[PDB]
Amino acid sequence: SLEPVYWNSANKRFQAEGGYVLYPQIGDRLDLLCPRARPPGPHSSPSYEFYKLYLVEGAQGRRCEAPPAPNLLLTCDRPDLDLRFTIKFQEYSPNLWGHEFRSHHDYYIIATSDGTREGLESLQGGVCLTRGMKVLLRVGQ
Amino acid sequence: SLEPVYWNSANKRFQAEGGYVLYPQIGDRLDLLCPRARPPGPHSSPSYEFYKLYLVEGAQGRRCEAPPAPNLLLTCDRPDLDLRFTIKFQEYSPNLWGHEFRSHHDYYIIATSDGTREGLESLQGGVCLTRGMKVLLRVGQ
Amino acid sequence: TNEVTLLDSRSVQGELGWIASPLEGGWEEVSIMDEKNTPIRTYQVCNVMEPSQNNWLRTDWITREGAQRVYIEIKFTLRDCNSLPGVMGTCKETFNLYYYESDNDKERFIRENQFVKIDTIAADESFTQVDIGDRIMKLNTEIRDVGPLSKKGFYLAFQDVGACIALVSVRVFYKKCPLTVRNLAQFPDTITGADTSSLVEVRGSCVNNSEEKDVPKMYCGADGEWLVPIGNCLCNAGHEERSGECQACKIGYYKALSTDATCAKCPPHSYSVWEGATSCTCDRGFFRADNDAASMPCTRPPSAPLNLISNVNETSVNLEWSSPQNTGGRQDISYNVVCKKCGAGDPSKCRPCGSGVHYTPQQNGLKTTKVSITDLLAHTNYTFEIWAVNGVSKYNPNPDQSVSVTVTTNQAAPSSIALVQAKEVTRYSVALAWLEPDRPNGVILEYEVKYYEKDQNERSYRIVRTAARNTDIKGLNPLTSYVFHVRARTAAGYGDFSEPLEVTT
Amino acid sequence: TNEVTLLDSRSVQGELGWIASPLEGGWEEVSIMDEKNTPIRTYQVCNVMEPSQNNWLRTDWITREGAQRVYIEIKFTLRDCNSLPGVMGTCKETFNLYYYESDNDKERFIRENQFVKIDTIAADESFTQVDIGDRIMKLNTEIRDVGPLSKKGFYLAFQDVGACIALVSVRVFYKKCPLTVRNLAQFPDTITGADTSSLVEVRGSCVNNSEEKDVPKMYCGADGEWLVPIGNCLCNAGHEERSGECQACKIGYYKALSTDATCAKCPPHSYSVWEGATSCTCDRGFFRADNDAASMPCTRPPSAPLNLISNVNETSVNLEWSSPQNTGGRQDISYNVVCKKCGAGDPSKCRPCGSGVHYTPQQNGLKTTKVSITDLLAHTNYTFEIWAVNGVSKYNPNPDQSVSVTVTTNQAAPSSIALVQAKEVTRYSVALAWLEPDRPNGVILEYEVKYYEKDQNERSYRIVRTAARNTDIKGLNPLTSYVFHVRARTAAGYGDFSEPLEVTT
Repeated sequence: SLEPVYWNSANKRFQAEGGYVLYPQIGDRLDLLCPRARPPGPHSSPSYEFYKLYLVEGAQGRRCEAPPAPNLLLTCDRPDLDLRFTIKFQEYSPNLWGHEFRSHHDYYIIATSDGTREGLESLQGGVCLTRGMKVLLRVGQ
Repeated sequence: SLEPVYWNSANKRFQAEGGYVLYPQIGDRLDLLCPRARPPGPHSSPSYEFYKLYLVEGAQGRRCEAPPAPNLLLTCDRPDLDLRFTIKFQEYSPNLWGHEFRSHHDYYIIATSDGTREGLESLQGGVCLTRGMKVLLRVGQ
Repeated sequence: TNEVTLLDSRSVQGELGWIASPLEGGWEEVSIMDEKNTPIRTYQVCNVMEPSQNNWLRTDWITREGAQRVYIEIKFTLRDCNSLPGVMGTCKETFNLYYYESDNDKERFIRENQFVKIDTIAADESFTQVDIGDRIMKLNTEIRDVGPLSKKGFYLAFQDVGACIALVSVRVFYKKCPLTVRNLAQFPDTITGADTSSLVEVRGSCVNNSEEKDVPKMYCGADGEWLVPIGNCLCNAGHEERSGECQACKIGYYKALSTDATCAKCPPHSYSVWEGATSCTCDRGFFRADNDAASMPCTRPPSAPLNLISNVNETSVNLEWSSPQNTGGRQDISYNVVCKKCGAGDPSKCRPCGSGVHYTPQQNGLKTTKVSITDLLAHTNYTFEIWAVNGVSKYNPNPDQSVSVTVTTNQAAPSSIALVQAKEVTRYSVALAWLEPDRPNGVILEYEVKYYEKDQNERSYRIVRTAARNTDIKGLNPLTSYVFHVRARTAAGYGDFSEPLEVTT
Repeated sequence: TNEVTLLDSRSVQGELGWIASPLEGGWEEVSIMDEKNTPIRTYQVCNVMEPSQNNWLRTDWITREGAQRVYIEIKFTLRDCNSLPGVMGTCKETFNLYYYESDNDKERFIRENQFVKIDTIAADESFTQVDIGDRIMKLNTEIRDVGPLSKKGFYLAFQDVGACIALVSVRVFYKKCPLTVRNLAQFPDTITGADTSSLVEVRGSCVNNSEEKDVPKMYCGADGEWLVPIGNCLCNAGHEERSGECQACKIGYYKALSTDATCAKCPPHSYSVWEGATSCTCDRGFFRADNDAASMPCTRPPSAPLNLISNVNETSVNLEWSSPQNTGGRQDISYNVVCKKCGAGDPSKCRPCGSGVHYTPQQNGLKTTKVSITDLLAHTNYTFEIWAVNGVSKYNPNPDQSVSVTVTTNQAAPSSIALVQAKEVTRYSVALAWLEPDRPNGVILEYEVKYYEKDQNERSYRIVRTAARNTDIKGLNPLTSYVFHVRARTAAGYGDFSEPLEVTT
């Protein structure tokens, strides 16, 4: 099925060949995690890396560029706490914006921050370029 | 459309050739009236005629005979007041018994009372025979 | 059953004739036979297969009757849409309830945007088959309220959006606090408050035969009932506690002050008064004092003290008496000494003591049983009337008799008995005989005899008073020697000890 | 913000992990970014195309915290089913809410028939498009309550029957009456009653520096607030009214009794006491009486009456004096007469009046300014000390001085003046000269002169007291003839009228 996506440099699934591509099925869940990295357990990185993850149109995903008023999924503010976000590929959601997942379309989960507290609000390719931190999502027809 | 059925001797639509046959359409309403006949207005009869009107299987309707625990539609107890009952040929109703109108079937609205207070509870052909007080209902396919 | 109906669709026997948009093909009026086996007027719509349904039904104008908070009871049923032919999908299971306040009682049309949404009402339960025989209670009941209402009346509207629904009855009502009598005070019918967080202060007037001691008040809640009673109205004087109003005291019962306790029976020696009396009146011969309490019985008058002891000096006279026989029932007993000067001269008629007679203890109304009169003229005969006075005796008629004694001023006191003699000597009794003293100095009234045992420690002197010149001793142990001393007593004075007679048993 | 949370699904950061039947394909857990831009845990189901849906979701065990009535807030959204691909029909727009009381906090399975239906909850509103940017408040909010609850805790369950629904948050709470101080009494936090028609009696303890005069009580309503306050707790002696607790009286303030009024300043001639005093203490030289009230100022001690008039008889002596100069501030003024016998003999030292001296008006502490002493031995010289006594004088130190006068017993009264003479005669004033009487019979202390007009009705006699042998008249009309009479006054007695001198102005 689908595995948790850990959002730090320590992942390395990012520095992979094709480039972190998930093919979720309609009905699939997905977790994006920002693990403690304060009392440093497994899966955490050298030091806490401050990120904002956006879901992006794929076209913009390639260009490593969030649009204005982007679709912010998760905000790794807290180096003290484990953070998570879960999607289900379904018609219902506690989301109130009315976003929708075209099938046969490409979406990216990107982080345009340089990974620093001062670079957090950056809306244009940061670690998305630097460490190649994006994930393509191709959702079952 | 469908006209009000006045339930007294004064009607005379009863003493007619074919014998008071209505062909209601699905969606049609129907009223059965027992007009004052105390302060005697129009449509009322010589004197108040005490009736109970039942909806009947048609087979029984011919035989002028209500079944046990019949389908009582209206009860003309009150010579003081105008009484009415309305049907709509529809799936919903304030009726709680779960009766249903087969299409291509014959139903009769019959009165088996002799038209007297003491003959009221009669369940077998009274005025239904006497004055030929029944109405055939053939409901649109 | 504590709520006033502003509308009940079940009460309408002809037709409701409510306005509907559309007038045909939407909500429609039909009769049914209800739970109470009674034909009623209902509204229904079942356009489940038709899209974009917006069917409006609107009541006639309903008067508030000035009630700012009004409750709306809707009993309805929902036919399961999947029980209908062809209908495959998810069923609409709700309708919307609206209202519109208006002074106008004849609004012509349904103006959709002018209606205010009370709530979306949901069917708890649906049905698939009509009930044939006896009505089973499976209808949905939903109650909502609206307020504070400002205008004369209002309209209710129902919006159907594609359900298969029948409104079985619509009942619009307000609550109310019922007329109840608690803590002996009447409370009138009061309407419920406009808000759930607001309480209504209800202050009702007390019974005509009762006085308000504490201010009575009750708090009429939103549920249609009072909460905490504060202030009790005590029953008036001559009226007891009862289920309704303060009931008056029966023939032979009284109530002086406003107390929670019931009417008490008339005190001893008191005449029975008519129904609803303040205090039981006293019969002829008995009278009650003004300062004295109503609870105390009518008084009897006091009695005069039968025994009177009098001792005389050269110019002064000492008087002593015992406690009265019949008290009457009062603790306040006083004695009044009256000078007469009737002793001087043989005839009955005399002159009163006009001169200033001085008596050191008290002038009139002495509580002590001993008095001493001084500055009395020598060689003149006097008489004093010791008249007993009670607290009631002033209101009561003057007591019939008062014990009095006649005395002499200059004359000595009586002398001593020359010799005493023992007549009979036995182991149980010893008889005594004696003559009157040599010098009487007045009329002899009493003889006092004293007894004291010898060879042992001094025992308390035995006192035996006999007016006769002979007396017998009683209850004495054998072989006990006794000394007997006699003393002559008069109103004029105190006598001396007699001959010491030592007689062995 | 007056309600305690028993559960809030928004507070859970990991996962709710509630049990669901079926565990997959029915209710499912997903995160969202909420109205407060915060990630929360939600539950959803959207099996609208599948028939005969019976999807159960069940919370973990929720403790009541002993609250018998609990409120359940569900915020949810409904995706319009006709916005979904293929779905043509009528949408399910409701779900059902249930509960189950249990002491067991680890129920393993959903036992459908064991759950009790609270209500069918209806979506007021549905949506067709997810909200992208800022959260618009279009969620449905439905609150229901359950109770009275009997057991330690309970489970909530939701039944979906084929809607496209997301439970955004579930919040379970109880209300509550807040900790408030009214009528100078503390009231603790109390939970709301199990029924709307039932009120909770709340009796809270009063402040440590305050005494309970009337029993304090409040009625905690179902809305989470008190209704009618009954019984007020008055502040203790030496403590005033304040926003919180009874604040003590400042330096120079007192409070003797428990009154609603604030601390009053120290009365005149009273020493200032420390913070929180019952009564202002009196400084040196001033003392307050036991029977006297705390409100009254400290008194001053009384003064002795300067003038003393004394008249003598053969065996008795009469004394008279005026009102005291300095009262001190007390209405209760008494006079104590002390016998000395210091008049007899030339030396200062003497023997006290050991013998039984009898004085008819009063022995000690007379209210009248006139006293008469009897049974005094003739030919012996005496002296009396009339000592003024006040109500405070007992507590106060013995007054420094008391006005006294020395008198004689056997010695008579003074004689009359032989002749009087007028020195100066004018229209405004007439001077008078006179010699001492022929026989003094004691030391001369005063001379009293009387004036009376002739030819007219007898006017009130003019009194002029002069110790000197010369006096002058003042304020007299011309041509008015006047008769002048002089009288010599001593402590030994009363003198006689002088020569009648008729002098015309």
